[PDB]
Amino acid sequence: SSHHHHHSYTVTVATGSQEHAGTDDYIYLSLVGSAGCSEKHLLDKGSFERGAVDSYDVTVDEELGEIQLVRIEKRKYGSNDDWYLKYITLKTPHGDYIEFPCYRWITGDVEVVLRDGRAKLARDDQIHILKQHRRKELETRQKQYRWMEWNPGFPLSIDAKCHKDLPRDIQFDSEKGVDFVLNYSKAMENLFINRFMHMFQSSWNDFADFEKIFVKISNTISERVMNHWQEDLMFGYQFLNGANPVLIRRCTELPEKLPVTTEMVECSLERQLSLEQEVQQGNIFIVDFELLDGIDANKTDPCTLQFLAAPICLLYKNLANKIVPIAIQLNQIPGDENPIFLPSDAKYDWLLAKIWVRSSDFHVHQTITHLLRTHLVSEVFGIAMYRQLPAVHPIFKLLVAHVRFTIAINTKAREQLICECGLFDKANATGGGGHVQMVQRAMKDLTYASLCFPEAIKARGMESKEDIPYYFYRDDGLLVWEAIRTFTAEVVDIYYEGDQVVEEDPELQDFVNDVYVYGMRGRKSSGFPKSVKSREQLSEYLTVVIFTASAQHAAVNFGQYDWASWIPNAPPTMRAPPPTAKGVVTIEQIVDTLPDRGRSCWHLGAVWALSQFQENELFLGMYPEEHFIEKPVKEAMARFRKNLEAIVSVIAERNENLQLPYYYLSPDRIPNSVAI
Ligand SMILES: [Fe+2]
Repeated sequence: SSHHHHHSYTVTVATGSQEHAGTDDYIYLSLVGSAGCSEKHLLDKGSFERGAVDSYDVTVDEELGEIQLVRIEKRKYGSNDDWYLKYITLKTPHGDYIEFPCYRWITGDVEVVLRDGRAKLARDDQIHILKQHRRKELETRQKQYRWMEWNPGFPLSIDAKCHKDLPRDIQFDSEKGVDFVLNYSKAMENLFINRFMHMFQSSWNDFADFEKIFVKISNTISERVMNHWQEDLMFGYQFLNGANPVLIRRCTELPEKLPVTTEMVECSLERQLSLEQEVQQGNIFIVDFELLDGIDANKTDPCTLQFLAAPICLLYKNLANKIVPIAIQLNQIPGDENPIFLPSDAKYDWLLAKIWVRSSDFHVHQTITHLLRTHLVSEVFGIAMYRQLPAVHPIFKLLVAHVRFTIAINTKAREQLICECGLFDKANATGGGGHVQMVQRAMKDLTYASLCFPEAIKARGMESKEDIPYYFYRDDGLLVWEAIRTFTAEVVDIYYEGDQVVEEDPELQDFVNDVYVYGMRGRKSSGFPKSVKSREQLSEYLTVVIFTASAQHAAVNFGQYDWASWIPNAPPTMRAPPPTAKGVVTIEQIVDTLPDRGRSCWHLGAVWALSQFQENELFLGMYPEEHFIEKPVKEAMARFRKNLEAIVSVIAERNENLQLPYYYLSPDRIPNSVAI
């Protein structure tokens, strides 16, 4: 893979490994020294092939001094062969070895100009050559990466209508590599379900009819779900360790809108305390779907009415310290057509009440927990990073690995999935616009504090491991949060000698300010910082960014097939309204309320496709793109990787004693960024 060209500097040029990384176009290189610039040098005609390392001897007509910049210019040979340049290194006549990180796609359209890889704040740059490069880099970034309002009240996102319109630097490696249209359909073939793809008016004949399809495609967890989804324990388990474990709260007072009494739930209580006494002891929990109240249901199929609820589910920590459901009201305002269902009800009344809660959990999961609170948030940070932090800045070098492919996957989603008449409308009862309404309503509670994982856990009253022992999302989340916090605090400490340097960093300030003003729409109640004035505040902010993009996304994304493939445990839609009376519903009715065959197919393809890892996925703390080249930061990265490996072992030992292992937050399964 290594080609040495001999006719002085030795210039090493490293081409990417991605499929189309290579180029046959003319490549010119110049060196900018403090004492002068070199000539433009055509690097020996030929092809920089995928994965290539080419070395060239380059003799200069004059002494240049310390090399400050390297300039690359791609000129056309034949047609446009985009080029992925990983890095350039220099061995100088004076014997020094200088690395210039790039990690960028180079189209013929503009010269690329690189600093050496030592990280620099603006205050480090005092000579004109460097100040001009830095300022021009930011001017160009701010023309190429612009903010846009895709839907009213949303966090602002990238100003591009489709993926092909993005700057090449932030596109996927290919145009059809990661594609919702192609991958959802590919999923339905691999899952063997393609004959039913568009059968949107046909119910399953019974549970057995769907089981026949499911058993061929189940995995370990989803097979357990199929066998156990009717159990109260399995239903309650998911609020702590399922796909959406972020909603449950410790109840400190029973809400007036839920007129439940001790007599109603006395059979569930196990301590000879009244319900009001259980509340006060900390044994009562609540999941409250107020956000779904008044969301429009999908009306895009006139032959299929679809329906949403907005339930309140009351839960109890029993004598085994397991949290189990004790009461379910399917809508927000109580009354005689909004019954409080109970585990003492007729079998299928209580089962259906639980299905409605699971369906509601799925809706909030897809649109709020996952899309808004990890995808759109991560994209806000990535756009702000590109607009305001030059590539030589240490926070750019730190964060660029954690926003990889984020704008690309979100733009594909707005292009194909969640746009009007996109794929999301096919199976989901919030399709057709209710999902946009939910985002608008959740925005008003997307706060900074809600992204600070320890505080957010405490805000829900769920922090006590002694009182609430089987919350593995919490336990693993806290360890990973602290690992990132430790890593970011060290990086900050290397490059920022004190708080005044943080406060005076104009690019950092503009980064934070773009997130507040554009990303968060300038809402004071968001609690986002308008500026950052200390090293500790910066460390916490960078942890919010990285944790949201890696750990939080992984926890809520990669258990989607596990928990939602068995459709009764997570219906994407319901084809009858919630039951208004006890003693009526039958199992046959439930079958006809659950998704039709077509919606089931699209749902399974979607949760399968979205739960996949890539063959060379980058997991947390894997940084093959060496933006950082300096020894102190590389030692910080090594300590990060060691802290993470210790967490892997903690989780592995914990999981061996568990009925259902919880592994979404094992760091060896957490990708660096939102990329799917
Ligand atoms: Fe995702």
